[PDB]
Amino acid sequence: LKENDHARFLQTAKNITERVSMATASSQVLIPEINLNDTFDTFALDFSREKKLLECLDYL
Repeated sequence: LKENDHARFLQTAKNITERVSMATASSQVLIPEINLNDTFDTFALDFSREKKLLECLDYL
């Protein structure tokens, strides 16, 4: 369903988690080792939270 509303909203949610991945990738902090996984995870996660609030609605 590619429209002039939903499509734009999607491009955003993706551009959010897509921009972070590219950044972290360069920093070289997206692989396991000792305590990096916990960092990358908590990193992307937080980002996603913002994506949802943008794409769809939420309570908290």
